[PDB]
Amino acid sequence: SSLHIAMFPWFAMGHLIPYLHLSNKLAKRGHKISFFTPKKTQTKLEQFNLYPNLITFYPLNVPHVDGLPFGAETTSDVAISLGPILMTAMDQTQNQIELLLTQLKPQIIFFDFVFLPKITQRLGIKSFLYFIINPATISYTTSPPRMFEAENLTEVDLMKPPKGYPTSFNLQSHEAKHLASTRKIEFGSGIPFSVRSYNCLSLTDAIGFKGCREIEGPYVDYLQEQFGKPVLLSGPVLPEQSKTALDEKWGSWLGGFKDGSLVYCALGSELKLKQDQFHELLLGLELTGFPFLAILKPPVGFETIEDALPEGFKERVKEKGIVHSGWIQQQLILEHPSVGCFVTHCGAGSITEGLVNNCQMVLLPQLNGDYIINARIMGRHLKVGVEVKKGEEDGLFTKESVYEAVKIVMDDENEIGREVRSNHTKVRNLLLRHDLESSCLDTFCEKLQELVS
Ligand SMILES: O=c1c(O[C@@H]2OC[C@@H](O)[C@H](O)[C@H]2O)c(-c2ccc(O)c(O)c2)oc2cc(O)cc(O)c12
Ligand SMILES: O=c1ccn([C@@H]2O[C@H](COP(=O)(O)OP(=O)(O)O)[C@@H](O)[C@H]2O)c(=O)[nH]1
Repeated sequence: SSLHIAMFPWFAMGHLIPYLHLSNKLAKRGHKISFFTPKKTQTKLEQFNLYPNLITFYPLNVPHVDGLPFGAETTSDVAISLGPILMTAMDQTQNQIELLLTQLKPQIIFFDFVFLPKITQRLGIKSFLYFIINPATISYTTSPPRMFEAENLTEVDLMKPPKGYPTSFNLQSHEAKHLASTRKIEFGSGIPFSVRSYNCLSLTDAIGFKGCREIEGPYVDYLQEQFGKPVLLSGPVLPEQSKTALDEKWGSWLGGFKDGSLVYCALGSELKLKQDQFHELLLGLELTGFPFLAILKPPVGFETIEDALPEGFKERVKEKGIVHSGWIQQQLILEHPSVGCFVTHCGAGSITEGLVNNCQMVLLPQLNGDYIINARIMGRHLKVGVEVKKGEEDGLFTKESVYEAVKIVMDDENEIGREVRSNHTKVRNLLLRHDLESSCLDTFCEKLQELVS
């Protein structure tokens, strides 16, 4: 039988988009989806609704919280430092979520962050904490062994995996420092960030992750052993086709470059670089001599790209490079044959989009546990990309380190570049295998049926 699933993702494009990708896959299997979305954001989500008779948007009014800029709905509308206030606003949607669940009566609700399971169990609804970040990240930072150390969890503690963690990778000091401090910072309604997610893991009926057994398997198994409840895999949430074609201005411009020659650089929809690293990144792209498209917000303190560019940059780069601040159709650009290289911040969505395409992967993780852990998995486990070197303590890169990573992967004769191309091809062939996502979804849906039995 078909399930009625409500979707309540976090107010971030990187969550709304894969939740919608998955919603389309579920609706293709006949499941009815009630998709909760901030009101104004719905208009930008319609392009992805491929089953409007089965996927219905229900608007949420993102409530005022002091400090939240007026009208803000998504982390793409606020500075990164304001995310915790937006999380308070998500928390404050509880009354309109309660009303929506009582009138719609879904069997399951997929959610982020809102540690909701008390409400759903009162209503006879199953709660499903559905992560679109890597289970390797949640396992590394939010498994019980981490939380029981409470505020005795040090940067040195975070340099090693929690007890029983299934794999090995190295963090730099500044990354472990980042994880040790930001973990404690309130993220909505006075709740420390890692405590919030731990509460969700603890209180939810079941957990799910974007991913497949071949890659995410060991972490989902670890989390299932740790939290003693089902930890499902949706499949890798392969991007679905939008109803909107590639913007002709980008299509025309990209079409003027030789196949595989262009370096696409984008650091997601939330973050702003500081100026010095904005400069180093752009000068590093320039040093390669390849054409490039860099999708970047103006750096901290600046309101336009033009004002922040290194001196003489436009005049030197001429028509071979564009630095652009607006939202673009990233998935469609990564499919364009001109793109030979993706310099990515290693956001989980961007990783999948790179993996399913042909672009060589250059890993520029920004300071966020999921970006960093994605970068280590991609660079050291799957070995599908080359990571730009950062200072051990300062977390900064040089323009030369950017240059060298792009040069390595774009050089047909470079053995490391050939290696990551070959490994990327192996991973792409897995993710796109004719039965991989479908068999993941088969299992996913069977386990969801078990959840509501
Ligand atoms: O990056 C992280 C992340 O996602 C990010 O959390 C921070 C927000 O600002 C971003 O928009 C969001 O993508 C989440 C998260 C996402 C969805 C959830 O339901 C949830 O409980 C946690 O956990 C994390 C835990 C870490 O130890 C480290 C991280 O780096 C993240
Ligand atoms: O200008 C942009 C920036 C981002 N994205 C999409 O937004 C999502 C960003 O998610 P990700 O996890 O990569 O990073 P985040 O933006 O959450 O930091 C991905 O699907 C990108 O394709 C896009 O289409 N256009």
